Amino acid sequence: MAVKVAINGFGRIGRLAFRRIQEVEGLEVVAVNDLTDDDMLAHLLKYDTMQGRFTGEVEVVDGGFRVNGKEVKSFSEPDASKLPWKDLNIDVVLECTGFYTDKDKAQAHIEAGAKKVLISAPATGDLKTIVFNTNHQELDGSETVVSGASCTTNSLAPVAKVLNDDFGLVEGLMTTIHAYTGDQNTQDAPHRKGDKRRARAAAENIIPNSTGAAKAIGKVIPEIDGKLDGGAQRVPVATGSLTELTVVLEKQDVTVEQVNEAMKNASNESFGYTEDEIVSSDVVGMTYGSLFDATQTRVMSVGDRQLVKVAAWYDNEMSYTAQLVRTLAYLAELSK
Amino acid sequence: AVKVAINGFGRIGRLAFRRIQEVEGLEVVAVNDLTDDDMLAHLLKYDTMQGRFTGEVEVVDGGFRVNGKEVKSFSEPDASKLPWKDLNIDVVLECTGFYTDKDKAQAHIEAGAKKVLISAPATGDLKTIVFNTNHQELDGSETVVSGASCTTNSLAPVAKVLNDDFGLVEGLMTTIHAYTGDQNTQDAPHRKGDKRRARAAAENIIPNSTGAAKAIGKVIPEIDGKLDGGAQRVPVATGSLTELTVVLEKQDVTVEQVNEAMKNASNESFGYTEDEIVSSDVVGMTYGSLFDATQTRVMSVGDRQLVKVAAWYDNEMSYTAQLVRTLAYLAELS
Ligand SMILES: NC(=O)c1ccc[n+]([C@@H]2O[C@H](COP(=O)([O-])OP(=O)(O)OC[C@H]3O[C@@H](n4cnc5c(N)ncnc54)[C@H](O)[C@@H]3O)[C@@H](O)[C@H]2O)c1
Ligand SMILES: NC(=O)c1ccc[n+]([C@@H]2O[C@H](COP(=O)([O-])OP(=O)(O)OC[C@H]3O[C@@H](n4cnc5c(N)ncnc54)[C@H](O)[C@@H]3O)[C@@H](O)[C@H]2O)c1
Repeated sequence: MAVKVAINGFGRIGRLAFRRIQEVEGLEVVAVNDLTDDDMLAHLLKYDTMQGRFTGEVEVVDGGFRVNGKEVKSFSEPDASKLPWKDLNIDVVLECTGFYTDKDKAQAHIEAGAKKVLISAPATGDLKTIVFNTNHQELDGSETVVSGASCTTNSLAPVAKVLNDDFGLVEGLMTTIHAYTGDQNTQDAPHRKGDKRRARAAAENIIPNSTGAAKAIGKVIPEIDGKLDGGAQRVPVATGSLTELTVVLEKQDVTVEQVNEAMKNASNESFGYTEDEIVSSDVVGMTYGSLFDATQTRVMSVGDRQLVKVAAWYDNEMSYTAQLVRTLAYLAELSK
Repeated sequence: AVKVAINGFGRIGRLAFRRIQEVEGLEVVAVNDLTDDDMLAHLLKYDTMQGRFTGEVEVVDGGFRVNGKEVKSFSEPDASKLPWKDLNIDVVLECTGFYTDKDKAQAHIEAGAKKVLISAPATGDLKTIVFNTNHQELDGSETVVSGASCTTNSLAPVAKVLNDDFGLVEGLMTTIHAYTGDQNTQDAPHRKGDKRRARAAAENIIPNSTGAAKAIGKVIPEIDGKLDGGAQRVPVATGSLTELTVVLEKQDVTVEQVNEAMKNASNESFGYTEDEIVSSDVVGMTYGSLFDATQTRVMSVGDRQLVKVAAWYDNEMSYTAQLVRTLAYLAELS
């Protein structure tokens, strides 16, 4: 009956993927895997610094833990191949560890016994990369492994599409003012990936860092492949981010009114429209994958030449999770 | 020595006092704010971001004493009622934020002082000065002057190199900027009705308007109307970054062309770095702007290109160094 989901890596996205699936019919989290015991998991689910107390009742039992009456088998196998997926009849695995961001790598879940895997990040290898309500239609059924893209890709894609579909994108650069993440250091320290900037203190700094989101957009919107590039500035807020896209268009004499009105026509559950003057903390916990802020739309014109600047908010945590669970639930209902 | 009185002993005003303590022929003789001397001495001694001031300070009669030199303290909202003639003030450093206009600032002149330098952008017919970019514009005849903003001082040199070497066509700007005293600590009604600055400064990415890029023709007249853009207020107490996305005239442009052209125009005001630095690495730097060469990025789709560069700046000290730099030159023309 219900689709059996296992969340591998019960961290920020795993825990939020969990909170989201409670209120989704025919989608059930039966298993959860991490590198810690049930006691820490139950607690980190109950309490969230940025997102707030879990609405239901998390209670810890033998093996796993019970949420609102139902039990969830918890594990701590670092080797995904060794997890009891076939025994549990797992239909889909939410790969949220950040260590299986490759088609061949994530195959360990399929080797373990899962039918499908969805990775909560951009992934190397031959697979579809799915931003929901932008290209979830390219999913047909045959898929064993799928990438849920990055948070920034989910914020960028729907604005990137409206821009090219309606105006004809010549080229563009993107910079995202981003909240800090787990991969960053609390203090000045040697970094695991050798990055000298993620090495720096996340909460006391403006930190530049590279992101694929812009350069990798061709995987999601093939028609604009290799028209966007750019990176990120990482700033001291614990969640919530903003994408800024500066573009050159084919249509001349483009006005500010046009750009905003075109975004409002393209608004769904995934791509929001706001004319209110909000800040990063106002989007904390929002379920829009991308929220177009109409007040930040700017157009430079020196004669018959234009530059078009736009901005979209995204709670890199919840915003992305909402999209991932959407992408997940769709992929699952595509199996019969 | 040139007699200087500081109006607005704030973040710019107090750091300006530290900056002048090492400029010979320039002596701070008076200071005016809205608080008592017991407080004025304490905030000089102690800085949160910048650090314990190196001289020694004492509270005295009618002022306070720094390294033996005595500074006169005053507290007059109406800058009109200040004894600038009594003290023979040559230049008033205006750092309150309330006299950011030519007709407004002509109060220090009425008071008795000869000149005024505004620590901010100012309305009215007056020269806006970024040091080492157009301070030569000042011939000495000026009665009131503007030292521009922090972002204008970060932008100006980067922009001049871009136009002069490759030809500026048009461009846009984002400045990831440190939060400032005009912002609120908690979500509260704003003095000027700004719904975004009305918000808790230290816990938000707050987008805000800025005239740094828009009014750049005031400093670089050849490129007027070509730049525009905004700011992003983020929870760092000091340190900021200007992001410029420009279209250029020259074709087939390489990143390595841009960096080399920027290393060539480097000086006391305009630094050049290839180290992968962050916000805090510029706290207290005396460069008005520091060009980060790691951040130069160039987009090319066929024959059409988009060039992006980023410049670091301590909005407090980078600006102050530039402001005091401008003060000395404006002073030696007397
Ligand atoms: N945090 C965000 O805003 C954001 C947004 C979108 C996508 N992502 C992506 O999601 C993934 C996870 O992100 P996060 O922020 O949740 O990080 P996180 O550190 O909170 O999550 C890592 C979790 O996985 C666990 N883990 C690590 N190795 C494991 C192993 N091999 N086996 C089982 N568990 C393991 C860790 O203990 C931790 O609980 C990354 O790929 C990241 O890029 C993050
Ligand atoms: N802080 C920055 O990074 C920055 C950078 C460049 C320029 N500026 C400009 O400098 C000016 C001051 O900035 P700040 O950050 O130092 O602000 P601040 O609040 O620290 O300084 C204001 C100071 O002026 C005093 N003051 C206010 N009204 C007064 C009155 N009329 N008479 C005498 N004193 C008065 C206040 O008590 C306070 O000490 C502003 O124009 C600002 O835009 C600020």
